Amino acid sequence: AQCSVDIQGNDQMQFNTNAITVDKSCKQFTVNLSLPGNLPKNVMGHNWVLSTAADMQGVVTDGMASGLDKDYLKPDDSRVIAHTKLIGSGEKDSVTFDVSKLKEGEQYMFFCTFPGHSALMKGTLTLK
Amino acid sequence: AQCSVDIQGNDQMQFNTNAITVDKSCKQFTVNLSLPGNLPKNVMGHNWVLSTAADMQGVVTDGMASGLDKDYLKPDDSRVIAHTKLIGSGEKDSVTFDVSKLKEGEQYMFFCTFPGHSALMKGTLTLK
Ligand SMILES: [Cu+2]
Ligand SMILES: [Cu+2]
Repeated sequence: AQCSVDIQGNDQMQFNTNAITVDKSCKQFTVNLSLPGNLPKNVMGHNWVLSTAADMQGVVTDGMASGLDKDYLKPDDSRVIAHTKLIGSGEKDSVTFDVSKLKEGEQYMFFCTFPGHSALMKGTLTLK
Repeated sequence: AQCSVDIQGNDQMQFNTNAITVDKSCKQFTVNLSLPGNLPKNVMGHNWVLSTAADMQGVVTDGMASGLDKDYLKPDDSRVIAHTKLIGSGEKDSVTFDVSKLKEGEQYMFFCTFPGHSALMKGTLTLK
């Protein structure tokens, strides 16, 4: 779309895209996450989290450690540019962030921090 | 080991072996599963399930559909040759099955049926 993208996370532990291109003229950008599956949040919760590629590993590792009540994200984690909540089946959530937090030339990764899901639920985002 | 194998499943959704060999001379075979990790059963529970390569997908789909209370395995599923319980961090379980249930020149697969894990947590078993 233009300054929005719709993404789904499913019961097979995958996202329906692995690359998001943010257009340089967007003042803000929205990610709409919907979970069309059947499994509950405590076993297959998904969220969409954005960080630079170099920070992804620490966000996932510290996320895993904060637990389900913290939506597997370290509270006030400085490395996280934007994130949705951790949702379960049949739920939807959206996040809008300011594009000026991104800079051209940096590799960004989006991913799910529910334990083990980043193996498959990850993609690139780049401001072009 | 003689007619037995000790196998580990970890918080990164990996088993420590991806190929089990069963000797035809064995009357029985035992699989001893341990989880040395730290994540609980509802978020990273692992089990070890055996079926033919042909029935694995049906066992996985129906398993997913049975729910956490049924250890993500259909009750009395004819296709499951042997399986452990679904266990979490710090636990261990063993299954011993008769080698007469395996036929020479049939491909078998072992896998974890916890939602999302079988595409990564799987390996081959063969009768030699
Ligand atoms: Cu997820
Ligand atoms: Cu598992």
